[PDB]
Amino acid sequence: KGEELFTGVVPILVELDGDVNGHKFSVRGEGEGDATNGKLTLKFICTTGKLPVPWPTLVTTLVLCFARYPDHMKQHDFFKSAMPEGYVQERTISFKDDGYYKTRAEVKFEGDTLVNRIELKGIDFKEDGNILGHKLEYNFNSSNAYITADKQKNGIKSNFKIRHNVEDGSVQLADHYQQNTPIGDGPVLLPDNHYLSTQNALSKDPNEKRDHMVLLEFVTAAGI
Repeated sequence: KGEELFTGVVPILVELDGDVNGHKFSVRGEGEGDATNGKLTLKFICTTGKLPVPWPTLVTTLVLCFARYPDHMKQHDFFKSAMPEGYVQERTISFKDDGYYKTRAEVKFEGDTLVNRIELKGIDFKEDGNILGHKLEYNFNSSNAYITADKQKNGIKSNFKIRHNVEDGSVQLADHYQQNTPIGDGPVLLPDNHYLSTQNALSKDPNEKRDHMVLLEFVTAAGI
């Protein structure tokens, strides 16, 4: 019955509180998702002035319930099945030759709004490296991530890689480890192995003086 909450377009609220090497910050984002088409459009603002890390490093942390699951895979959509009570999403993101993020989020409906509320801690970063030194290009690469059931925890897990282009032509690796567990006691769908394919486009608002990110995302589930 959770899948029936996602017909049409659903408003989204994202709130992130972060601390990276003691540099604290907050992000607020709002937008909407169209699960039928797997389409997300959001705009994010740093509410604490200047974001101390590059915007592309926060894309994955900043709502997989909006993935388009094909009809023959609808029995493998854990994310919608956990709604409206929601799920916890936890990650470790390790930046090669630099520090790492630890994130804990709750994704659930609050009224008619799908909310993603996140806490982030970043540790062991180089003050002069690619992240705290703001040396990453303002763009994003397409990505694929394998999803497997975590039958004991009644949830799912995923390990996948993100590649961030660096201003010197090199590529900054961000290795993601993910696990999701339902918040509620109700039954949920545990999936067979599959993958989620994501396409991203970042842009800026021409008349926006705040530090911000405009994001368009397509997410699609696929079989092998």
